[PDB]
Amino acid sequence: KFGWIKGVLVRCMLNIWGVMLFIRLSWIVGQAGIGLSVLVIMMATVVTTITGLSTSAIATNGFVRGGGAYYLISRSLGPEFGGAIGLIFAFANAVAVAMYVVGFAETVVELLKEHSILMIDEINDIRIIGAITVVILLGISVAGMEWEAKAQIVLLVILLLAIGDFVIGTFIPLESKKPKGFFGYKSEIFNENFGPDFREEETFFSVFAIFFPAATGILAGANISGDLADPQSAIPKGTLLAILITTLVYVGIAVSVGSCVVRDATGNVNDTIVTELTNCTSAACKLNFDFSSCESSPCSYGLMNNFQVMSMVSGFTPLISAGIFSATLSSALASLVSAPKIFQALCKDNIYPAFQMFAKGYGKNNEPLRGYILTFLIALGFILIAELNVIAPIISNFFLASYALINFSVFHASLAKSPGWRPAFKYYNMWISLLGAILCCIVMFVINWWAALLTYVIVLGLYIYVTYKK
Amino acid sequence: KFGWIKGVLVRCMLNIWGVMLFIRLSWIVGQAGIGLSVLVIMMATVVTTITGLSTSAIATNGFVRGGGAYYLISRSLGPEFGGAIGLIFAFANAVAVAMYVVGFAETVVELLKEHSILMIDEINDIRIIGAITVVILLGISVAGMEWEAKAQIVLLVILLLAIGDFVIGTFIPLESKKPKGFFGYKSEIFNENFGPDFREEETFFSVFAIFFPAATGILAGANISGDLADPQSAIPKGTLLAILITTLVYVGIAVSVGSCVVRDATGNVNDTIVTELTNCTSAACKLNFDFSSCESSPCSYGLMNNFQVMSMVSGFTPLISAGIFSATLSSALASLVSAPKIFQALCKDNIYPAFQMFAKGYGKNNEPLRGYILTFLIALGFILIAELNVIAPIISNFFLASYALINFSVFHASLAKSPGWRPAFKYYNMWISLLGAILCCIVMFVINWWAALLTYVIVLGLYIYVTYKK
Ligand SMILES: CCCCCCCC/C=C/CCCCCCCC(=O)O[C@@H](COC(=O)CCCCCCCCCCCCCCC)COP(=O)([O-])OCC[N+](C)(C)C
Ligand SMILES: CCCCCCCC/C=C/CCCCCCCC(=O)O[C@@H](COC(=O)CCCCCCCCCCCCCCC)COP(=O)([O-])OCC[N+](C)(C)C
Ligand SMILES: CCCCCCCC/C=C/CCCCCCCC(=O)O[C@@H](COC(=O)CCCCCCCCCCCCCCC)COP(=O)([O-])OCC[N+](C)(C)C
Ligand SMILES: CCCCCCCC/C=C\CCCCCCCC(=O)O[C@@H](COC(=O)CCCCCCCCCCCCCCC)COP(=O)([O-])OCC[N+](C)(C)C
Ligand SMILES: CCCCCCCC/C=C\CCCCCCCC(=O)O[C@@H](COC(=O)CCCCCCCCCCCCCCC)COP(=O)([O-])OCC[N+](C)(C)C
Ligand SMILES: CCCCCCCC/C=C\CCCCCCCC(=O)O[C@@H](COC(=O)CCCCCCCCCCCCCCC)COP(=O)([O-])OCC[N+](C)(C)C
Ligand SMILES: CCCCCCCC/C=C\CCCCCCCC(=O)O[C@@H](COC(=O)CCCCCCCCCCCCCCC)COP(=O)([O-])OCC[N+](C)(C)C
Ligand SMILES: CC(C)CCC[C@@H](C)[C@H]1CC[C@H]2[C@@H]3CC=C4C[C@@H](OC(=O)CCC(=O)O)CC[C@]4(C)[C@H]3CC[C@]12C
Ligand SMILES: CC(C)CCC[C@@H](C)[C@H]1CC[C@H]2[C@@H]3CC=C4C[C@@H](OC(=O)CCC(=O)O)CC[C@]4(C)[C@H]3CC[C@]12C
Ligand SMILES: CC(C)CCC[C@@H](C)[C@H]1CC[C@H]2[C@@H]3CC=C4C[C@@H](OC(=O)CCC(=O)O)CC[C@]4(C)[C@H]3CC[C@]12C
Ligand SMILES: CC(C)CCC[C@@H](C)[C@H]1CC[C@H]2[C@@H]3CC=C4C[C@@H](OC(=O)CCC(=O)O)CC[C@]4(C)[C@H]3CC[C@]12C
Ligand SMILES: CC(C)CCC[C@@H](C)[C@H]1CC[C@H]2[C@@H]3CC=C4C[C@@H](OC(=O)CCC(=O)O)CC[C@]4(C)[C@H]3CC[C@]12C
Ligand SMILES: CC(C)CCC[C@@H](C)[C@H]1CC[C@H]2[C@@H]3CC=C4C[C@@H](OC(=O)CCC(=O)O)CC[C@]4(C)[C@H]3CC[C@]12C
Ligand SMILES: [Cl-]
Ligand SMILES: [Cl-]
Ligand SMILES: [Cl-]
Ligand SMILES: [Cl-]
Ligand SMILES: [K+]
Ligand SMILES: [K+]
Ligand code: NA
Ligand code: NA
Repeated sequence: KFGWIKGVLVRCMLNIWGVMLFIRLSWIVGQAGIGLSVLVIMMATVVTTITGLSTSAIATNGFVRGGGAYYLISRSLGPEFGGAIGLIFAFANAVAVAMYVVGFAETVVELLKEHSILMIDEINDIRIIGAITVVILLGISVAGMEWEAKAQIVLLVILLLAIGDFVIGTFIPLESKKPKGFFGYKSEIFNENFGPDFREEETFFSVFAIFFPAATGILAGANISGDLADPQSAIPKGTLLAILITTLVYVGIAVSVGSCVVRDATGNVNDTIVTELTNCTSAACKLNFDFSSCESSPCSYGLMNNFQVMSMVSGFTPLISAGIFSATLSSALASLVSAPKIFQALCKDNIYPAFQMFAKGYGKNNEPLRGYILTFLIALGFILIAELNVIAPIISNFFLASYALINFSVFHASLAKSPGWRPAFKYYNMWISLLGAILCCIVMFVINWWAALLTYVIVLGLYIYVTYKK
Repeated sequence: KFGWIKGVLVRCMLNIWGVMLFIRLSWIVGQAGIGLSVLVIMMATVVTTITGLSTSAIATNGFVRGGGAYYLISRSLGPEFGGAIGLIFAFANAVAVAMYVVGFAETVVELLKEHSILMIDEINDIRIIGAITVVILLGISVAGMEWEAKAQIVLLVILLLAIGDFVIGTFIPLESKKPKGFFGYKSEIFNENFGPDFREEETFFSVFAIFFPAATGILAGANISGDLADPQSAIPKGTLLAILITTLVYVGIAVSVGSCVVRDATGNVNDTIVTELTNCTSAACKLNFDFSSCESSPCSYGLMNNFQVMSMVSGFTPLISAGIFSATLSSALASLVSAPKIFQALCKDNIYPAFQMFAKGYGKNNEPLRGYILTFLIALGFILIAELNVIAPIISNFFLASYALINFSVFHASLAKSPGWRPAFKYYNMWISLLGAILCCIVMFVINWWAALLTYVIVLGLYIYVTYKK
């Protein structure tokens, strides 16, 4: 089978490290400050850590036999909690597929813009590339899965190499890169970038909703709990270590990109300030550059305007593009196999008879082709809207709802003293799980109150329907 | 004992008819349109009608013995729903006391301003008068309750006389009243006032939130269900007829004041337009008055600026002041006797052991003096804030919460097929109750999302605590 490392840690890191690490973290650091983005990352880390503690408590309760995160949750805490969590998580993964594919397509379109290869329009090209990508990924999922075990390590190595390449690039200031920002590690840039600089229609929690899908993916290790040799011990430590490593990398990258790149920058070489005019207080002014004229007009570079800041900073640019592709495609593929399997397992249990027609599977491996079609349609529908910053809040809402369900389910089972609930995890507390559920609920209401209200209305309706069923 | 007219209908109408009907309905008609105010009244009427159907189902379920709405709810529908509903309703009545007393104090200060009798400040005078009024009302509730049976009829007669006096006043246009608006029943004024004219920080639901406490008070007939001769027949028809009559009066008054008084008006006599300037399209311009110059400056008269439009329109001004006092004081007294009784009944059941110290009662009639002190403190604290337009949304939030609890609890009992749930009401449907609960929840999030979220988190915490208790 799979050892704890290759079965939980690698998959969790690959699912967590997705689209926001490379093409949105720098923008988040620009919009907030360095310290305030550290606060955002810490809040997401607290949410995912409490959810991971709850998930480990679920894993340590019961028997090894049985695979899938929905299976463990349903056999541990109630048909009603199992069904609600499974449905919400399946929808969350289905829309996460779209978010990751849109990030990949945006990166591809940005790379094509360098060669001036435009087919119809930037948004239209993003839509076309996303549709092609999701079709290809669905074909890969339904046809080729034996290569996945060998490809996980390759993708993780490529992503780590891209991260190291960016970190190396931050330590090599270049004169050519200076007009586009990236003056190197300077105290002036750190001082300027420490405070928030939110623009119009940008707040702390909008940026948090953009970032939060980065922290998601912690349930990748539990999704193949059956495939693990010792799921009761592999899942807890694997998930917790993956959360720790990804959070440390996020914090380090945020601080580095905030301390090495200015918020606003032009892209023209002959912008130097030989004689200071009125003693400009900007960090770029102290670095012999004049970006004061940029803020009046639209800027095309800097933390606030360029989503490919990390690609620019890195010494070997195509490695980062491979890293972006690796991260986005790995996360999209992980979410594209998690949702159909969860939906099929939910339909086998016949929790909702309306969805029972999706229980049919085809092939030797019992592939949920009907479920695959449903998740493909959901992902495609969310790809026809081709903005990462509008899709990401939806991902945040649904993953926060799933995490609140998991935390509240374990807390309610501990409080009710359910006969089948006796977790063996040492670091699980029912009150910390309740705190995590409350935090997720409050955060998802703060991000978007009506979307959250609709989510809870649906969740309560499903819970009541399953509770009172024939 | 008490019949359905003097025991349900009269008290329900007296509790429903309060501060808004007299000092905020004209302002609501000004802010919204005539049609939009009619829509507001219809939405409130739908909410209260569904809640009344649920309450009638509760009343028809069970046995006659036992008094108080909380008693019927708890005996019919669980200890958990009963306790949550009782606590939320007690808090709602405690803050409604403050709302009604603040409205009375605002009317008193407005009357005193005519004689230029100012003690400290308008807000400070409102606060002082409200504190004195709530102290006197608490003393009345503690000591004198035998007069109340003979006082309900007198208060209702006075209020109806005030309503009729206003309606008569609308039919007697006067030259002296014309500068302050009130040009009589004219088609020009109706056409102008039909469309919304919301000001800054005023929306449909903020106006709805301000109006909604007017429609509340439908459970006053149920709070003395023990005192009724035949509660299972007295409560349903009495409550429904009271809702119908009050809604018809609200609609008629709204249409009348919108069709007889202009939105903005000055207060100076020599404002006449002998020759039209640029063919002014305002209704007042067509009525030989020039209020165009008023819109640039702050206006002191009209629907938008005067809260005592109905007092001005009526032929006998002191009668309306008696009507305002009668309505406000009757509703405040009803809430101030409902809240302590419900809290004491809740504390007797020992649903929440933290509140058990409030179960003690003094006197021959077992007056909850400890409970009276708590509601007096809550009302006083909400009187220290002396704006009706800010207290009223809180009242809307908490009464909508109580109504959603009642509707959802009866729907859940019907769905769960509880052993003690077998309502005899012919016009009760569980799906209509569920729709009413959903409507109340959605409306209370629309009015104020974080207040509604806090209320529902508290309600869920209470429900879970009672469910899993020793
Ligand atoms: C903004 C985002 C942050 C969220 C803010 C709110 C965070 C609030 C978080 C709250 C978490 C609770 C922390 C209590 C810690 C006590 C430690 C202890 O030893 O107690 C002990 C007993 O004593 C108790 O039972 C604890 C009392 C819990 C009551 C909770 C109120 C909060 C509910 C919601 C408040 C709503 C707040 C809104 C208020 C308007 C432990 O209990 P036990 O039973 O012995 O455990 C054994 C179980 N076992 C046998 C299975 C092993
Ligand atoms: C704080 C207090 C105030 C709270 C109020 C706040 C408002 C919150 C409101 C919360 C809403 C909760 C209402 C419960 C839902 C109805 C459940 C039900 O009746 O099932 C019944 C009917 O079943 C059906 O008729 C069809 C099943 C529909 C699935 C359920 C709703 C899903 C909502 C999402 C839709 C997603 C699609 C839309 C989005 C794309 C089951 O059949 P039965 O025979 O009647 O049961 C008897 C069984 N017994 C005999 C064993 C007992
Ligand atoms: C997508 C969907 C996501 C859903 C998640 C998102 C929603 C999350 C919603 C979460 C709602 C919060 C639930 C909390 C549960 C209560 C804890 C409890 O049960 O009793 C605890 C005690 O607790 C106390 O002794 C304190 C008093 C009661 C606690 C507070 C309820 C009021 C909530 C705040 C009011 C503040 C008022 C402020 C006024 C200004 C446990 O004590 P025990 O002795 O161990 O119990 C033994 C019982 N047993 C033997 C059966 C085990
Ligand atoms: C929030 C989004 C919606 C939430 C989920 C929707 C949940 C809907 C889920 C399931 C729908 C229920 C289907 C009923 C069939 C189930 C079996 C059954 O009970 O038969 C029923 C047939 O009743 C009907 O067939 C009428 C259909 C009712 C649909 C509306 C419920 C309110 C929706 C609100 C939408 C608000 C929209 C927003 C408003 C602002 C028979 O029951 P009964 O005979 O009537 O009971 C008599 C009891 N008695 C004997 C004591 C008198
Ligand atoms: C999906 C179809 C639903 C149809 C049924 C419902 C009919 C439509 C119902 C209500 C319709 C109301 C439309 C908006 C009109 C303005 C309202 C307003 O006052 O602003 C408020 C919200 O409004 C917004 O934030 C605007 C953004 C659009 C969100 C719209 C409500 C979604 C309802 C989702 C329904 C989920 C369940 C769905 C059930 C099917 C916020 O104003 P505020 O100033 O921030 O408040 C602060 C208060 N304070 C100042 C005192 C602190
Ligand atoms: C305590 C336990 C019990 C649970 C009850 C807890 C109750 C909650 C307590 C508190 C809730 C906060 C109340 C603030 C009132 C502002 C009103 C307002 O402006 O409306 C807006 C406020 O929603 C926002 O988006 C604002 C978020 C940033 C502002 C931050 C201030 C502190 C919020 C820190 C709060 C977290 C505290 C710590 C938690 C981590 C909403 O309208 P909108 O955003 O324009 O609509 C967006 C729609 N769209 C996305 C489609 C565009
Ligand atoms: C924003 C949304 C607005 C609407 C929600 C507003 C809050 C609603 C507040 C109160 C409503 C009342 C609870 C809901 C209906 C429960 C009915 C039920 O199933 O009973 C069950 C018990 O229930 C429990 O054991 C604990 C309750 C957990 C319900 C959790 C759903 C989480 C969704 C959270 C989504 C909302 C998150 C809230 C914060 C935003 C089963 O009971 P039984 O089978 O009869 O067996 C009893 C055996 N006994 C007799 C021995 C004990
Ligand atoms: C998850 C762990 C780390 C506990 C964190 C709890 C609090 C310490 C966090 C949760 C919500 C955070 C708040 C969320 C929103 C804001 C608004 C934010 O204001 C801005 O948007 C920037 C305005 C400006 O300074 O220019 C200031 C930080 C603050 C108060 C945050 C302060 C820190 C808070 C209270
Ligand atoms: C893969 C990630 C997640 C973990 C590994 C982290 C390394 C990629 C980082 C951490 C410390 C960094 C080093 C910190 C200090 C330096 C010194 C710095 O200066 C030089 O040695 C000479 C530079 C030159 O002239 O080229 C060169 C980059 C380097 C090795 C950095 C290379 C990249 C390092 C090893
Ligand atoms: C992916 C993660 C796990 C590894 C990356 C973490 C570190 C390699 C980065 C992140 C934060 C960076 C620090 C951010 C700020 C500074 C201040 C900087 O100070 C100056 O040189 C300016 C002072 C001056 O010369 O005047 C020294 C480099 C340093 C420590 C950076 C060193 C490299 C750090 C530690
Ligand atoms: C039996 C009846 C009472 C059922 C009512 C259900 C709907 C017909 C009601 C419920 C919510 C109402 C809506 C609540 C909020 C608004 C926003 C409101 O916006 C404005 O204030 C526009 C101001 C302007 O015209 O300048 C317009 C009315 C409307 C759509 C209302 C239209 C009628 C709605 C949909
Ligand atoms: C909640 C209850 C109190 C509502 C009762 C309705 C009456 C108060 C309204 C409904 C019809 C109205 C009547 C409609 C028509 C007229 C004719 C009208 O004739 C005149 O203009 C006489 C002029 C004058 O007397 O100087 C006098 C008002 C009056 C009686 C109105 C008086 C007030 C009435 C009776
Ligand atoms: C407490 C309530 C139930 C008492 C009943 C209310 C009626 C006495 C009021 C409310 C609406 C009023 C109506 C609102 C608008 C008009 C239009 C108005 O039209 C004209 O005057 C046209 C003449 C012109 O301007 O040339 C005639 C009076 C009338 C029917 C009003 C008659 C008196 C009404 C019915
Ligand atoms: Cl991501
Ligand atoms: Cl996840
Ligand atoms: Cl009122
Ligand atoms: Cl009421
Ligand atoms: K992720
Ligand atoms: K009322
Ligand atoms: Na990834
Ligand atoms: Na009254």
